[PDB]
Amino acid sequence: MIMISILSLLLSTSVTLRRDMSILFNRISIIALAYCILHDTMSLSFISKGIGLHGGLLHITNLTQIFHIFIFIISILILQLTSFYPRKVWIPEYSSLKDIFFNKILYYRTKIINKMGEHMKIIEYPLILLFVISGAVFLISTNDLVSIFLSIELQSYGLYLLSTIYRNSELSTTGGLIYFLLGGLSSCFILLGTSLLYVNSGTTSLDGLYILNSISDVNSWYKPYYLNFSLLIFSIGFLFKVSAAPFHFWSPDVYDAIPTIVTTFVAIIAKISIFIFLLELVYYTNSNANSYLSEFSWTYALLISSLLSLIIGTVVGLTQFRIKRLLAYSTISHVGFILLALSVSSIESTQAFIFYLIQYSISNLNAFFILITIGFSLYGYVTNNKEYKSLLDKNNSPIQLISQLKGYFYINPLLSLSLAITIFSFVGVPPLVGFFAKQMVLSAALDNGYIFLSLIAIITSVIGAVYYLNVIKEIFFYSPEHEVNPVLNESDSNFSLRILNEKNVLIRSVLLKGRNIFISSPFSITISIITNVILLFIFMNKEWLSMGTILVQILFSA
Amino acid sequence: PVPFETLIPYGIIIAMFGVTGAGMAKVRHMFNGDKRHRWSVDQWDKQQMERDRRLTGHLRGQTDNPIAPPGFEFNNPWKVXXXXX
Amino acid sequence: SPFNISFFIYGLVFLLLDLEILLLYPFAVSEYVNSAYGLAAALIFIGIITIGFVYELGHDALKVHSRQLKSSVVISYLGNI
Amino acid sequence: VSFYLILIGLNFVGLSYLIVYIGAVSILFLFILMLINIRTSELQSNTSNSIPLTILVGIIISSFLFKMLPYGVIISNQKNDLF
Amino acid sequence: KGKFLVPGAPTGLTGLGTHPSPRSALLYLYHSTLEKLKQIPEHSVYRQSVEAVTRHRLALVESVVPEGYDAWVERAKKLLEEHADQFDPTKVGPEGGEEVQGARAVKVERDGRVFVVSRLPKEEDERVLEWDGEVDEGPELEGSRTLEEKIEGGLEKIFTRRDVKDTVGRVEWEPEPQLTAEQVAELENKIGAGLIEEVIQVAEGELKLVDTMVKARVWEPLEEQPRPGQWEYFERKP
Amino acid sequence: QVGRGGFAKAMRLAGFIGLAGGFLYFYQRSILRFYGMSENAREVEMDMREMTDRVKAGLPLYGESRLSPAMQGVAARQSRYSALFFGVMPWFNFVNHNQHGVDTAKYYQQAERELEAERLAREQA
Amino acid sequence: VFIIFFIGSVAETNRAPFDLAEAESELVSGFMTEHAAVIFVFFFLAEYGSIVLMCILTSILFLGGYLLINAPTVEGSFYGLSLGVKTSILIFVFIWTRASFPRIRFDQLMSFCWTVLLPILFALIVLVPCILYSFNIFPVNISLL
Amino acid sequence: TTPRFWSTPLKYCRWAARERPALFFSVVIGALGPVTLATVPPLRRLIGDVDAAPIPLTYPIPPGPRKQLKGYDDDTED
Repeated sequence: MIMISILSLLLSTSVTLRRDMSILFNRISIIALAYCILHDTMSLSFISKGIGLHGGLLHITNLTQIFHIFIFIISILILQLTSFYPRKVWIPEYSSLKDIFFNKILYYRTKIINKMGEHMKIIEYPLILLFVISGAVFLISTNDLVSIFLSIELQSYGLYLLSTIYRNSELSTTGGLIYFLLGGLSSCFILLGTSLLYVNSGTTSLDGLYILNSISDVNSWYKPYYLNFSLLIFSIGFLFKVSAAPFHFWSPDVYDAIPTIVTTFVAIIAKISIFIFLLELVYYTNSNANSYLSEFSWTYALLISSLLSLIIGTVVGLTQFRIKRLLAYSTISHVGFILLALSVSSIESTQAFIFYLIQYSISNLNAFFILITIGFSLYGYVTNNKEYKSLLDKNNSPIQLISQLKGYFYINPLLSLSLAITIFSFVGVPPLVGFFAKQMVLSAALDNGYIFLSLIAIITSVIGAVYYLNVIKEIFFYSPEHEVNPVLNESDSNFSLRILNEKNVLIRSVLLKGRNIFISSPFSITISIITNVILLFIFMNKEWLSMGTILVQILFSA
Repeated sequence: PVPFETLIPYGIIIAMFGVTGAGMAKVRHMFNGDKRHRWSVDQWDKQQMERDRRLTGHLRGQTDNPIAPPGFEFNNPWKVXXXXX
Repeated sequence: SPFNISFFIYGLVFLLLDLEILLLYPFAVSEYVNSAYGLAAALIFIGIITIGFVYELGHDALKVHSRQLKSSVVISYLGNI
Repeated sequence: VSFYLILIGLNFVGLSYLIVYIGAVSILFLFILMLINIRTSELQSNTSNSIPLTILVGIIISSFLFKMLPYGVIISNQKNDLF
Repeated sequence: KGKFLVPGAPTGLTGLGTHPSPRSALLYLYHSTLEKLKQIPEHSVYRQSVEAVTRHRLALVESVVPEGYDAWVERAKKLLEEHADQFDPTKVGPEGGEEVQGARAVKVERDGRVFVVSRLPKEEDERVLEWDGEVDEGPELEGSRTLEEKIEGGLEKIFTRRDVKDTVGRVEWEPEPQLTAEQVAELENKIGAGLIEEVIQVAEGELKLVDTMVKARVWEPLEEQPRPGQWEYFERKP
Repeated sequence: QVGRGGFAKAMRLAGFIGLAGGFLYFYQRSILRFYGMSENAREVEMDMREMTDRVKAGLPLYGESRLSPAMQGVAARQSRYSALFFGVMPWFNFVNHNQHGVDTAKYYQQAERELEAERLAREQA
Repeated sequence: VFIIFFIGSVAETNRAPFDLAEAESELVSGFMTEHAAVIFVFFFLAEYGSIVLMCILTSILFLGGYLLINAPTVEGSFYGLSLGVKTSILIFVFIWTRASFPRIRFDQLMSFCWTVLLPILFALIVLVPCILYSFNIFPVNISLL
Repeated sequence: TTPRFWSTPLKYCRWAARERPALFFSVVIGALGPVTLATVPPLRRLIGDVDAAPIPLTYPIPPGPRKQLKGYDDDTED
């Protein structure tokens, strides 16, 4: 279905040059991904460690199909950013169901809703978006060394294209160059690792590699050192793509330079596909008998990177003043927790891994959604701050500095509380979902004898909390630097709105002002659902946690 | 009328192709032992020619004999190389 | 002076289309064993790459339309006031 | 590399390299490079400063990957010889 | 079929297309000329000459009437009075407004006679028009902006621009009936100065000429006498 | 806020997307019963009937193919359980091969068993 | 295909009407026109050498190669002569088109390739194997002939 | 002036044949691939044009147990 949509969208896109079609194409991509969820919901009625498909080059598991749906749902939520205008006009005289569904309203919308904004004029943006999704879901379902390489390039090349698709921004083309150049080096290490597996084992099949690993784990002439060493080189390339330390330098630069709406997709979708792919490869290569194999296990690169990410993510975030660089470093610290759970290969840690990945993706999505919504809300506000005037790409990244959030609690108190809840979920304060995620990882690491890493995880968490608190302090402890726009409410600056019936006949005529210009419903509702999932998780945890419990039992089923 | 002088270079070009064709056919035929050469030679064909040489000495040699001469069971060439395997 | 983007497009579309033709050459020397089943996949492969060429043509990245008396004013007489 | 692959009997892939990499990828690289403004002075790094790291990288990387090469690639490189 | 010439259709002279409303354009130009000549004295032959040619050609343009003109004029006159705010240049500007996706129309006064100038969106292929031809002024200024750059971004246009579908208080301007192709040929046969389109071109130039003549005051005494021998060639004494 | 004909163009693509998506959903619901991943008592019965009739008529259980036996294995190993991947990539089995994942003894026992029932009935006439 | 291939071979050789490389009357054209002495000999020999080879390959692919319409010497001579006659005819046509047509502009010749010849060829790439399969005429790929 | 396909499909087809012949007939030739894939092989069956069996590309090992031949044994030599 994703492939039919890509081909069908491309054909419809090929024969048009109208940039006013961009919003419509984004909405059709939402509809198309909804069918993809339907076809994969249909496919979960079986219990198996895996079914190889299509000549054995692909495979399907219950885990694979669950995370296809999650990738689809995250992509639908993100696609809203380019499918609905950021602002709307609301009035009590056009709020009934008979109104929204039988009557129409008319006003000069173009300036109010930013009809011609850059993020509403890119025809091919939803199409490159679906290309990345195809690479991500193919990587999850990959069963072969060549399939691994093709899927990772497919996802990677699309992300480079998305970082540059805003071709008139000097920042975006610069960020696209950086990701491609360092990303291309990372892809050599993946190809080198895959090639070294093939030249030694004689197979591109992951099944066969697992069989070779399993027999060689006994307790002479062809001792299989290649498998751990190759997967070590192979894993390093995947650590770059999740921005794990010490391979993380690119992301604070790339995430800040590319537009925020692009950053939302680019910084979320890629970690889910790589981590899920790594999870299975960690399980089937994990030696049981303490032999010479286990001492050279490639998974120490994951444990070292988790350690290095816990320190770099929290320490370096202390001095960041630009909000997008802070989120990049906040992400690095969270992949430190994710990588600890992947490294401990226990039933408990795999449940913790599965839960942590989903809740962090939801939470990081909220932070970006709140940050974009605050940017779209400042339209009716002005400021005289000299720092804000000297910012580059203000239209692509309206909020660039933490100081821009100063006194946002006095501009929109409830939206500021949603930001605070999300950030407090990042620190791990109970009873927020973020706490329960960190709690499961720590309990699983503690139960497996990972005491030293568990202690560094708690210590770095206090350091990380400092810059989290620093964002909250700017929003709540100070009065804002933004003033409401005088000419929007000046007792005579009122624009007109017509309310018309099914037959385009006038019903009423109302004069409106800037205080009638609100945030669009898609963004407020998405923030409201996710914020309440974060806050109220303790009453809704049974099904969500039981899903991962069952998934791990299938994976571990002796 | 017909401008023959304009057509002379074409006659030279046509004759050069004939010289190459006749010459290549003759030297290849002398190389093959006064018989027409082989073409589209696949692995089966090459192997049959090596088997022909270990019966007659010549890669194009033919014999209708039902009984191999003594030493045929000993002259199957195993080819040796130093690097490319 | 700035250079023309059409030169990059000619090389880009040549290279990408050169790769796809290369990928079809094995089929032409394997048609007998491939038979109907291999032909389906070749046709699927050709159909996908044909759509990217439609994108090339539809958007005219080679500037097909590079080189190219309705009057906005109509006047009406109404007479003397 | 293409000539090497042809001589060991990998004729299709060797000719594919000539057609694809030299014939089209390299032609695209030279077109862009020969259209852009380049000052060679702006591109010269002091390579002597990178020489100690160059030696260390070469010994470290070679000593690890060479151990990973299967016999097929290392049997005939660097009296009793094997035929 | 060929009853009415097609506006923009080539005439035969390159770059000279068929005129949209040629009869009213001539009336507009001729009347604009007579009014502009009222600032020249009565003893200027230049003024006396332009008057004679224009009032004579004006009489001939009036001699050809589009079919149904009387029916159109009554409603069109009736339409101006009830919706004067829609066509007065002092409010919507000389171009009729900033909305190009919509139809514009302005009443104007020349030589004691009133004219309505109309502008229409250009007929363009729907496959290529974006937002029905609305002018792209870039995107709005998002982020942290000063008040000054907001006003420089036309924020006040929010309170004065009108959606193209929004036609509650305004009316549709109806065009004058056109002269037929037969009527155009017989009229320009009366003028005897080429195609109607060329005659309009000559009227536009003649209208432009008055301003130069007034600014130069060409009717007053000779500016500079020829000094002796200025125009003496090699002519033999008779 | 799209232009004059933009919405009709978008609906045309949406209608085709829904038709492709709707058809794949229809195929999955029927094929999931063949897979045994959905309640299939009615489908089990008619398959037992349909295949038994072929046994006694002499025809092959799954039919005759223009494909080589090796290429039938390739088709079988490509589309086998392939409808579980329909949210990513579609595939359909149009080949007549003999690799259906099921021991085919059950179809021959019934055919033999009810071939004798018609034999005894024929004699008692 | 033969007509398209012959047209492509003329363009591939920078020959008229595709001859901007050596055109001196076009203001910006004439890259080959600045080549003196030995460099001119190199480029010119290479071009005539490619013209003859594109005519030989055209005869090979479409005109039956060395095929006609007991001694080894005469059989070889006839095969060489038949290939030569076919090659010479295409060389004559090659000269014939240079003398017959004016020169196409660079933007038009690129549009001819990418919007006329290639879309037809990719359409033929679909049709031809479908015809081969439909008539059971997919040839064998083993060493035969 | 150019016709629109979705409102008047046949008028557009005539215009494309006359005004974009290279593009129009590429689509026509491209669509003939599938058309002959559906028409001719059924046609060929009806007329009796049968498909040739595949040629052997490997040794055709006989199915079944070995035949237990008795002939040309070692005593038959010389």
